[PDB]
Amino acid sequence: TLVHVASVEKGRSYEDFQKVYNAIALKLREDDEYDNYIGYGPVLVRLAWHISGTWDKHDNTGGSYGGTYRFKKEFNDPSNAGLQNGFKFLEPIHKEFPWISSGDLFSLGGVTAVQEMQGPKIPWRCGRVDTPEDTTPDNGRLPDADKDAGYVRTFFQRLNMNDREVVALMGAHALGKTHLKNSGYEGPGGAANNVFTNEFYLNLLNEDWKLEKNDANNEQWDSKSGYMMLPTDYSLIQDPKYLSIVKEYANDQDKFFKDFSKAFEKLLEDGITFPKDAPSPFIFKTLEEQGL
Ligand code: HEM
Ligand SMILES: COc1cccnc1
Repeated sequence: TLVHVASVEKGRSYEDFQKVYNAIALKLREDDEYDNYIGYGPVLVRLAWHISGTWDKHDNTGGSYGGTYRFKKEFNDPSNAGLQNGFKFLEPIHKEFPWISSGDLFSLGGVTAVQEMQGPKIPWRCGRVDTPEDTTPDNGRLPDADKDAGYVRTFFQRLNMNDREVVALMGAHALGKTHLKNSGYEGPGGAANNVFTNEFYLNLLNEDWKLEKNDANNEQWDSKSGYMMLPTDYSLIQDPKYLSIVKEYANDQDKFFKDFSKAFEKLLEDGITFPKDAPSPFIFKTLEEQGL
């Protein structure tokens, strides 16, 4: 087991990171046409998850700390198809704030996106340090979408996530959409796909889903409303343990927000050792809270 100790970017404090947050949030507002006016919020959330979701608790390989998504092996992972859009978005931010590490920038992008899309506050800690190209994890550590509940459950044990954490994290599938050219799946999970809500769970329970083949010859569940669920999403209502939690979140927006916030921060921090005297986690104000 590798140790990665958080090391604060020299001399930086809350105000420095709130500036980076603000720069990301302002660009999110400005660049509003992307993906047929969905905007960049969803892809930034997905980027933060995929740079973290390479982690393996068994040896502390992968994970957000090293910022290794900047390297071509990872950038070109077929599981990461489409995330180049998020990376391109963050490039001018990194150029303006060259002092922030890549892992800190990619994870902060995800936090900023969730909060700006009216999601829960997600406490965030700085101190990821860029690591060399040879620390880049091999492709194939991110999950397949064509599998069942047992696959999902086992997969997430490698990220030290339990059933409640898994179900809560999957609620992010209310955001953005699947794109046939990226993943071989097509369509959004709901109507409000750039505002963070518990719609994923309501739609799983309330829509009439039909198992169909899309134009890439992959099965997905489709509703008459024009929504879709991946087999892995649908597995959350097939498995009785997942189903109970899906119902809980469909019936309690606040509980979903609180549980998502904890699991998402945990996901973004897996593999990182925080010194006892590290700064407390930062809670950034949204543009709206700042009157910006
Ligand atoms: C079983 C686990 C998961 C599977 C199999 C999976 C699979 C997928 C697939 C196939 C796409 C479509 C990519 C594209 O075509 O552009 C997608 C999109 C997305 N995923 Fe997941 N995902 C999983 C878990 C998660 C988690 C844990 C999060 C974050 C907390 C997340 C956040 C998102 C977001 C925000 C999008 C939309 C991206 C965009 O609109 O550009 N996913 N996911
Ligand atoms: C955003 O990715 C999605 C959308 C709908 C269902 N599953 C995943």
